[PDB]
Amino acid sequence: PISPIETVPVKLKPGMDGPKVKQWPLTEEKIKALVEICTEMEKEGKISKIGPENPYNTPVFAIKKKDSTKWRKLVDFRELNKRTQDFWEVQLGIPHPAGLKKKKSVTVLDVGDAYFSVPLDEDFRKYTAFTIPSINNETPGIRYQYNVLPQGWKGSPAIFQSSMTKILEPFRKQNPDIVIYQYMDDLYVGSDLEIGQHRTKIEELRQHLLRWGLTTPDKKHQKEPPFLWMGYELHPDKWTVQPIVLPEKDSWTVNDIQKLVGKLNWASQIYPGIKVRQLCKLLRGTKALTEVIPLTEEAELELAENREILKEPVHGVYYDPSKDLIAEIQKQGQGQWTYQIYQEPFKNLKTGKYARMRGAHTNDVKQLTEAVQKITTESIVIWGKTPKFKLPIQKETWETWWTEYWQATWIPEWEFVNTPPLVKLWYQLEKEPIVGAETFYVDGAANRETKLGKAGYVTNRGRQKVVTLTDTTNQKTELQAIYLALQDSGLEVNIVTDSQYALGIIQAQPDQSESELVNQIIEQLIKKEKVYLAWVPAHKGIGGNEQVDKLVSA
Amino acid sequence: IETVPVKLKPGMDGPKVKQWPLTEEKIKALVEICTEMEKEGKISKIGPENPYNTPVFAIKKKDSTKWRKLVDFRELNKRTQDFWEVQLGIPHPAGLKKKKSVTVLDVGDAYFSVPLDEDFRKYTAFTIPSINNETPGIRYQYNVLPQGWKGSPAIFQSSMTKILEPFRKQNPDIVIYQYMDDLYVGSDLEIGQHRTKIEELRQHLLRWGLTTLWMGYELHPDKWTVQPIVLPEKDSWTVNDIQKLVGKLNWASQIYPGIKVRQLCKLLRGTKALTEVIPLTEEAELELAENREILKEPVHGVYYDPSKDLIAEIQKQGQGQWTYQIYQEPFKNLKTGKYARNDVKQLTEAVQKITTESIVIWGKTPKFKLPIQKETWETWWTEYWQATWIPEWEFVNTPPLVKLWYQ
Ligand SMILES: [C][C]N1C2=C([C]=C([C][C]OC3=[C][C]=N([O])C4=[C][C]=[C][C]=C34)[C]=N2)C(=O)N([C])C2=C1N=[C][C]=[C]2
Ligand SMILES: OC[C@H]1O[C@@](CO)(O[C@H]2O[C@H](CO)[C@@H](O)[C@H](O)[C@H]2O)[C@@H](O)[C@@H]1O
Repeated sequence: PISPIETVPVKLKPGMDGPKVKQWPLTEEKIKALVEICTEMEKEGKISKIGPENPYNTPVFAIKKKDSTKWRKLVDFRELNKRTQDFWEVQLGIPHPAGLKKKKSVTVLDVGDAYFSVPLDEDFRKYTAFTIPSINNETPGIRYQYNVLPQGWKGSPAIFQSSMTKILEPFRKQNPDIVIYQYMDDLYVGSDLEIGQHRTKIEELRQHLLRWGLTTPDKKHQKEPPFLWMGYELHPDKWTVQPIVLPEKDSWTVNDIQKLVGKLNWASQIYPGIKVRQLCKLLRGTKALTEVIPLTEEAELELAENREILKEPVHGVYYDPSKDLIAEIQKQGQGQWTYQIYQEPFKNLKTGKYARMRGAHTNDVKQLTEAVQKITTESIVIWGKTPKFKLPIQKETWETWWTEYWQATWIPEWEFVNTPPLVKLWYQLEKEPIVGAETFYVDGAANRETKLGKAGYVTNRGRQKVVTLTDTTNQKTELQAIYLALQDSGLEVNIVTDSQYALGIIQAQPDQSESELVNQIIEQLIKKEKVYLAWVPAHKGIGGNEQVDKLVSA
Repeated sequence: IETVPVKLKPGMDGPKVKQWPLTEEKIKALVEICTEMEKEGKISKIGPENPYNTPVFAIKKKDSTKWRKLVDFRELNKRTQDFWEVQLGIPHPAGLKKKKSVTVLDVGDAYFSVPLDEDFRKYTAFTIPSINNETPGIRYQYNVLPQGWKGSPAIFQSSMTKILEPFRKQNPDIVIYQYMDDLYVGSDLEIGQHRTKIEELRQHLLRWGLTTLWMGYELHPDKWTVQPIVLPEKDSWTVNDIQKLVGKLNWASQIYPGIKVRQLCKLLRGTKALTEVIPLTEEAELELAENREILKEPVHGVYYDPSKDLIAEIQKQGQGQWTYQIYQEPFKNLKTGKYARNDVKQLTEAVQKITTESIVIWGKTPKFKLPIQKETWETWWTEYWQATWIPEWEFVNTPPLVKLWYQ
């Protein structure tokens, strides 16, 4: 059937006209298969023969998908697609199982020949004209145009979905308690009705759909639980990801590792503690997809931790709007974080993980905040509300950090939960210069041409050293100069620099970094008892800064 | 009742901005609001054949419990700038910033009475999303001038003139300026008299169907004294303090012509301890005094360039205090100020207060450089936002030094 629903007016992009691609001569058998297929479609109203006045055309092709016996018509809409207007996106996002409300019953109904059951805007049909060439293209071909949404055309997914929405509207208003999810040509229907009135309401839905041109399977061919969808396995009281099998291999190739990481990332949605950092490291660099990558000991350890997590099957539960949402986060180690979301203590709706930004100076408090933010965004998408957090950081630690930091940071309602390792700041800088401590005036210059550089200092106690660096940058030399001051100073020290860049990194109390230099400086800062860092204007001949800028420039 | 032709003018395409996820309570509020507007004919449900989209949010009205729809037309505004700025531009009165009191009145309701050019409606498309993406999402477009689009005041301009005509001629010295969906009314009257004139103005508007914290209802512009860069006044000065002073004066010497620091550089000779006390020579105590005088005055040489973008930088100072600067040419301050009371809430408030002053002074909103993480701002700004407009914003990392200079 062809639904009676009003058509969606369609147009080509402005300034463009319909496609006019020449039809390539086809073999006799393909021509025969096409004529047979088109005659069947013509009798059902899908296509109509057109006269020679229609100047448009799109290539047609016939394919026997396999060493099978069925021929399939394949229309090449690439040209028409480039000329067709843009459409609004079908879906803004995909539903997550953790956000689905519990139902007593859920049923799946698939629409048969979905696209062919929807009408195409009359004013646009002419542009879909195609031609079945005669043998050896000696005589005029047989011309046709579509009356329904063509397979492969750019507007079909969108027009079909909006058609399905308008068709369901009436039934929704009359049954505000029934839940209907549209997924391509599938319909998932759930309700809180008893198995008896449910099967009844369903039949009523099918009846309503049929009145609009959409056929569906009867209670005999309706699939049974669990439902496989978007890679999930959905059961009546719980959900999980489809069976995940970890490859058992002797030699791992780039291709095998990418597939492994992909499966682990997908599993991490409900299996707590999945790690991929060490596995992703192996994929760093450029390497042939068929190249064998030997596993480092860290990757071996991480792969074994994962196999262990994936040995005993775990599941997630559905959402209950009357209960609250709780999210817990745990530091797992080197920039890795893991979280679980639940309503009833330990019955996870879903889990997840968060990895620290690469190539950036940071500390545990910043990473936690980032993780909280990531979870907050996801919660709003999934449940439309922010959860209450349970974090591994003391209220005082957090308060000390946010009141001092120059950036605005805010965390929704949370409680401290003692689950080591705890988040803490490993050192803090003084707010005032220290008395009885040596003041180091540091500086670093680097000839941009030779790449040569020097880093040194001068103190109020007469000390002064100057080292030489090779293939360094002005930025790196300012950093080295600070590192030399820390290495040669006592437990307490005042450091004056003219490098705003260095001040910036250090004031943020970084605890982690990929830059060996910054990491060395951090190691020293933790050992100190008191460190006060000040900034002075570059070349203003300021006492101290000037007396050291000499020994460094020359 | 007579649509005004609108054109993006060949070159630019309509807006295709993605809709942001919203909490359940805001979605429900938007659905109720949009269902009413549809019945009333202000907007119409649209199909997939409209490829355009503009984000929509729900904020709380001047009231406390009344939800309001806020459409982010920042893209469409930029793409139709030739229309609202060049073709139907609304003049900004320089006299507004000089008045003793300025009151802000919402007049957005008026626009819903004027039909929008049928060929421009598609560009006003917006989407109400659903929780967990369980249903497609409700799409609509406008049939009347929408709030948030700079084209609306531009087109309603001639009607606004007629409406305010008798009030203006009766009160020649009151300045009335329209910016987006708000009206700015300034006078030098005594506060009681000023408030009485406003009530009368609301009555004029009522006859044409207009039921009209950081304080954006009653402003006192001729009292917006700039936040100077301040130089400490100590009994004793440590090396550290002088260095801080040199740093601050050095930064100010790039903005204010005449700033001198040679006398102080003298005090810092050699390699001394940060805590050492250094006696202030009268030759430098003089320089100090002279710099204080230049700093409490307007910046000489800096003027507003109508063709340039306004920039606003904001620094978190701590203890609920925030400093800000507005400029076009980096660090060439047209205005500096401060705002004092959570962190996100305080920032949104400072941003609304700064945008308002900007609208009063120059008749345009500045582009903000915000000291916060992109997602944190995006997730929370609407929880406290109360204005009907939305400025351009960027997310940046504050240079530790700048915060120190404007402390
Ligand atoms: C109808 C919307 N639908 C949905 C499902 C499951 C539950 C949670 C309850 O799950 C149940 C409950 C009872 N049953 O008898 C079930 C039988 C099979 C699968 C789930 C079942 C609630 N809603 C579901 O299966 N699918 C594919 C789904 C949905 N909505 C959006 C995306 C996917
Ligand atoms: O928050 C910035 C973010 O918002 C989007 C739309 O969601 O852009 C809006 O804000 C920008 C900055 O003010 C404007 O330039 C833009 O026109 C406006 O739509 C995203 O594009 C942007 O990343």
